[PDB]
Amino acid sequence: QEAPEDLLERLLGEMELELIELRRALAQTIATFKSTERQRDAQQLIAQRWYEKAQAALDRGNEQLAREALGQRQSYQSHTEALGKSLGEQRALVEQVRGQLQKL
Amino acid sequence: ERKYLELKSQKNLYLARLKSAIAAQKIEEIAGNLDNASASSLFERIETK
Amino acid sequence: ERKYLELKSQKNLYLARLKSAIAAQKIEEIAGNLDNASASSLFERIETK
Amino acid sequence: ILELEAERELLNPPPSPLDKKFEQWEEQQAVEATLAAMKARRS
Amino acid sequence: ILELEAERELLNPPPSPLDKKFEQWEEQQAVEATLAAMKARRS
Amino acid sequence: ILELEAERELLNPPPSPLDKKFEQWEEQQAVEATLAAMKARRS
Repeated sequence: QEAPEDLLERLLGEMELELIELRRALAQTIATFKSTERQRDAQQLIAQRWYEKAQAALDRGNEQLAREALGQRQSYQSHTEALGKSLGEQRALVEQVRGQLQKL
Repeated sequence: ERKYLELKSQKNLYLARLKSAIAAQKIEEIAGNLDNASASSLFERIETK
Repeated sequence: ERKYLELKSQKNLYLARLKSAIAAQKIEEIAGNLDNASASSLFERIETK
Repeated sequence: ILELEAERELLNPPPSPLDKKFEQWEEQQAVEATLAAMKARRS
Repeated sequence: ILELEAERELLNPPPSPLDKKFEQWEEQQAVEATLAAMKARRS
Repeated sequence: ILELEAERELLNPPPSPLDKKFEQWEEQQAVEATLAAMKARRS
């Protein structure tokens, strides 16, 4: 083999090329999480609009519109919940990898 | 259309997870040469000396 | 027409935000060389000396 | 097309009588939620 | 930009619940200092 | 043109019975606001 000490300096330099690779992938995973959060914010906002269309229905006793609006809201809230469920899943993944990277 | 976009979403997330795995699989190469070869083979050779 | 003008408005605002992002993305280059290369690589070399 | 359409419904979750029960559940769930929301502001 | 922004918050000291406690400490510290200063001149 | 026109209404928010309810809401909202404004100056 080559000069063992030369490999030590050469090898430890090679390892740095990978820790950044994990760093970029770790950070890139964050964008997927927060991106869905805005989508969930839009989904809950769209649901929030729908409840607002139901809250305007709450006033003046236009319940059937609060019914249809909330009925459609639940589909969007289910999507919001689906995005929220995906967001909850991603939250654990980002934390443990950060702990791994912090540990690593 | 609602189904197709969801698949396109998890794919980038799924692609994101494997990118960490690609960086994850490689660090094992670090330990082998830096611990077994270096800290147990190069190390033992000169340590035995 | 009311719709088109609104898009032309947020675009300049959206273009304004990315200009800050263009200046934002670059400062990370400052820290790397001025902290890691300078304050952890040039720094360590002479500090180790 | 009759064969092509049939191929779809078997690989995907097929319609079931329980689905309507789930619908009248999720629908009634929101009906109960809607009326629950109404009384919340009245109080 | 979402990825670029995320890269920043990890290398720098990230926001923490303790930071607000430090803020309401440093803020309350000056509130206590402010009222302490007031009585100093009154005496 | 019939196909071209139809393509538009699906990508944009399509007309719905709720929209008229929103209209008679926003319209009634201003009617209530208008009469509310009238009594404000009378007082």
